[PDB]
Amino acid sequence: KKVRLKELESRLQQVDGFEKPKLLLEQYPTRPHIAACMLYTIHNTYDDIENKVVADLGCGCGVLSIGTAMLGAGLCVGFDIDEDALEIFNRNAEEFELTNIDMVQCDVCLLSNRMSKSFDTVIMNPPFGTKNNKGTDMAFLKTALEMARTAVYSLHKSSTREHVQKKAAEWKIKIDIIAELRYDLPASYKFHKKKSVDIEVDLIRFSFHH
Amino acid sequence: MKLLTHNLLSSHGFPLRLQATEVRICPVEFNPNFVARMIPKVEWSAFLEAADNLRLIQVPKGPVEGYEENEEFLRTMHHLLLEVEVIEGTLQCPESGRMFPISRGIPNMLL
Ligand SMILES: C[S@@+](CC[C@H](N)C(=O)[O-])C[C@H]1O[C@@H](n2cnc3c(N)ncnc32)[C@H](O)[C@@H]1O
Repeated sequence: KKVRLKELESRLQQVDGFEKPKLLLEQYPTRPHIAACMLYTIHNTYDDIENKVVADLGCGCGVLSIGTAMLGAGLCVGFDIDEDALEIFNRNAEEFELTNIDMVQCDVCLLSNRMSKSFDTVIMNPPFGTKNNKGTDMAFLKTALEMARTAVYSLHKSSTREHVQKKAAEWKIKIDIIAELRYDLPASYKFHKKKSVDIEVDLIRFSFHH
Repeated sequence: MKLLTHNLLSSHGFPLRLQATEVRICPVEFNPNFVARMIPKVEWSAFLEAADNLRLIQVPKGPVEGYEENEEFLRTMHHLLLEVEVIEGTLQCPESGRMFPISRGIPNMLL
């Protein structure tokens, strides 16, 4: 009953994206090749999806949540600030016929300690935007670590790897660079890089001390 | 919104008060291994009051002795925690009294 990388990637290509994306919210979806590789690794290498309660922070239209549910999560909960994004996700959840999914509209930066150590795994492709000197991906990362009991899987810029590792030592949590991914933003996007790929991201696995 | 989700949202003390105008039954494949590992994690007061408000009957008062081996308890808990979805309703913050709408199964916690 197991799913190979190519099969999962082909199924994630059926996930409908942002209809009218919001530029200030960084509404770009995780590409099926990026998402499949990421999820396949979480389940096959670390076994952090099957019979787990997973949280998807900034779930958008659901790419990472739909794949997590398909890999055997007991429950996958997606969190997003935008209603329009969750309506597409809710539609994808109905169409894929996935019954192990839930959704919450909220600000991940303004989350309550009501969900402290309430999830087994937290997965995310967070926004990178600067919000009062702090990058959103790091504000999402501190929330994720407070919520996850076992692991956090996140995408952070490779250029800023030094700051992520420095914060892991400060937070006294384990860190592991799983992969170095290189994807471009949707071709629809107006301001692409001309000397390189748009996003040079690191797939990172954060874990806790025993 | 499932009752397991309500429980995660309320966890830590007063839980979010659930009220519903539309509740539906959604079959989820029975996974006994997942349900049994959720039982020690359930905040039972939050769960009992939420299930009571949704007008659900024969709700277990807490874990049974040797629940890991009791399929009927695990099927009951599977049903109550995963298959009873509030479609339209509210989540109320106990301390402020503020209402958060649940529409199309999605709670809006955003102020
Ligand atoms: C990079 S996209 C993630 C796309 C999603 N993982 C997918 O594959 O479709 C970032 C997402 O974070 C959401 N977002 C932005 N700021 C947020 C915040 N303060 N709290 C929660 N979600 C937020 C955006 O609405 C967007 O859906």
